[PDB]
Amino acid sequence: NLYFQGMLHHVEINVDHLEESIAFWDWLLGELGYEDYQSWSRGKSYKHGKTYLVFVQTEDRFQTPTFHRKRTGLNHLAFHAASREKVDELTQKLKERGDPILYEDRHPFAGGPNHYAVFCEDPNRIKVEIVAP
Amino acid sequence: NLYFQGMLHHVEINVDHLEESIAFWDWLLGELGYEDYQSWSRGKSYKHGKTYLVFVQTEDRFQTPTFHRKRTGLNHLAFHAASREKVDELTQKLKERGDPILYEDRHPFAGGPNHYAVFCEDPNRIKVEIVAP
Ligand SMILES: [Zn+2]
Ligand SMILES: [Zn+2]
Repeated sequence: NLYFQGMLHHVEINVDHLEESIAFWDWLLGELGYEDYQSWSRGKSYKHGKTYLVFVQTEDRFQTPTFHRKRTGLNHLAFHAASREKVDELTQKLKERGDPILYEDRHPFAGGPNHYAVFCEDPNRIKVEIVAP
Repeated sequence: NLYFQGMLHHVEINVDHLEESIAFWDWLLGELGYEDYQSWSRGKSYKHGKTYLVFVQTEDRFQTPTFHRKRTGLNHLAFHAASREKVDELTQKLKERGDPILYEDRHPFAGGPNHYAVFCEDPNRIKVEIVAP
């Protein structure tokens, strides 16, 4: 369908330590309703609607220099939540599992007074956001 | 709506030379049906459906080292096309405007015999894919 045209089909990201990354994403994408698509020795993909998220193991010869979200390339990914309650729930989960929570001083309005969201970090230091409608 | 839950809300990417990048994305996102959302001195965002794409100027002190899609972080973004014809059309456009076309030796099946797509590079060397249904 031409209706799908322009929608994002998939997004592929190289990760430093696959195992650790898969632990985080399985959890988050799990909490957000994604299902596993394909898993292999060097990666894993997840499905939601008509868009996939694919994570691959960074090759040895390319693990250095390490990823920095301030540099050219990816800064962050943001996802929709059904409600503020969901954002609150995720925030609490994050704290428990120890995933880094950003801008705690302004949470859940670090993005502005009319922007209700949690900002965190995946194991690669990639910034991740979940925003309430 | 809880129906939106888990969908990607937006994706933010730092770019090396904003002007050049905006030239490419305006064109591509233009060809894919996106509309401009917000433009400022250091960036620009585009809208399609319920998801936005945001491009920001990489800070001076962070332009080095340059982006490499093989390293940890973003490798590529892929988008849906309505048809093979659209993919062919985009390929021809790419060649004309001189944007780099990848895996020309296998095009439009560089991704496999049952994967019809064009792979190219944005001005940052970020890999970009448009895939036929
Ligand atoms: Zn954001
Ligand atoms: Zn792809």
